[PDB]
Amino acid sequence: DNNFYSVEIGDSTFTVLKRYQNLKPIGSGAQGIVCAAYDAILERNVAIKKLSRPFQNQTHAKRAYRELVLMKCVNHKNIIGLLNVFTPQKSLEEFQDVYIVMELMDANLCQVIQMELDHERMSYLLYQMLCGIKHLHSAGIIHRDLKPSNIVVKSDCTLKILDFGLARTAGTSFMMEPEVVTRYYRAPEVILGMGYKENVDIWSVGCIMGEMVCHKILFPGRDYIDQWNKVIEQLGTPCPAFMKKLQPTVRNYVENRPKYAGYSFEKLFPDVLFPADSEHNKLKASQARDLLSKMLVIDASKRISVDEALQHPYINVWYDPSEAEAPPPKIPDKQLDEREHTIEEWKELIYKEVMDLE
Amino acid sequence: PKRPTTLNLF
Ligand SMILES: CCCCN(Cc1ccc(-c2ccccc2-c2nn[nH]n2)cc1)c1nc(C)cc(C)n1
Repeated sequence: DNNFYSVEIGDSTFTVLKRYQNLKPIGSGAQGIVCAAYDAILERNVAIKKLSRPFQNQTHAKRAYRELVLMKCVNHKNIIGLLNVFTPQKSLEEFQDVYIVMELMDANLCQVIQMELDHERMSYLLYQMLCGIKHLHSAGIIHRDLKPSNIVVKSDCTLKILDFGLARTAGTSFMMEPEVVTRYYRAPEVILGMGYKENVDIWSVGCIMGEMVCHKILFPGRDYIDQWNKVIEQLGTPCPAFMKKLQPTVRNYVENRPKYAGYSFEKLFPDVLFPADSEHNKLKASQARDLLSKMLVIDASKRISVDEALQHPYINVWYDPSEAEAPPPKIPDKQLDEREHTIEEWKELIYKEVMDLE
Repeated sequence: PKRPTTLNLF
């Protein structure tokens, strides 16, 4: 009975500080079990995430470390706030788990996808979402796992991005356990194994906004490969200038696919599905559809960027330099340490981080 | 156009 008690959260066993009370699970993901909680010292509910297996491998390790570093160095009104982080193990030798405590919002975008919105709320939610992503991109940091359950909102219409384990700098798209990223939101470049730059996130934004308008997942898709069938059936078979960029092995498969003309953005997104129109020229379904048509673009070199997305008539009515141009986050260099160390050496960096972060 | 301050999530 020291400073931590434990509890049976569903299937796992959270061993946590006494200031955290009530627990109750709320999210079981590919990178951690998260619970709601009441923090007596702070007197407001909080969210606790046990990093599920931080060391069964170099891949989980660097993902854990990155979440840690990032949750500490990247602050913005649209980025989940890091409240506390600790471990109930007493020595680097005993060291085994990591607990991340952060802000608890009211709901998921999955929840927002289940309601009718008006042009102000929809336009505004996207703007906040783009301001958060823009903050990451200003540091060259790409999210890579943007989806409806990683975007959270409060009852006062505020939004924060969350989850940075998969976050990292541009380059090759070859990731381990790609099963970690939900497929309905994988960008063409992630699917076909091409390279990826910051606007790979904008394709997710597009998938998401599309789901908000339609309420049904945009590119369903029964498996990793069928995901591609779904995109081209809706968007059209890409041009030859883009096939020429594919890896020899992949390019050949892509060229043997059936040819699709794709559908127009108004068959794809008829007005009825967009918020009711008023007499305004910005917050109009056509401006919103125009923005979609600039994100749901396969060839990523013709896709819109986060800056052009904040400039767009449909989003721009809320533009405020303080949010959209906030000075960039700065990271110590620990991330610049994108080097591969051994499971042990990882245990080392992690333990440190946790200690000097508690 | 003022920023919305409420969202019925219920
Ligand atoms: C529609 C297409 C589905 C195919 N597909 C994608 C894919 C893309 C690139 C390569 C590749 C090949 C040769 C040299 C390098 C790389 C490479 N990888 N990352 N960068 N370059 C291998 C597979 C795929 N991926 C996964 C993960 C599970 C399945 C079932 N299919």
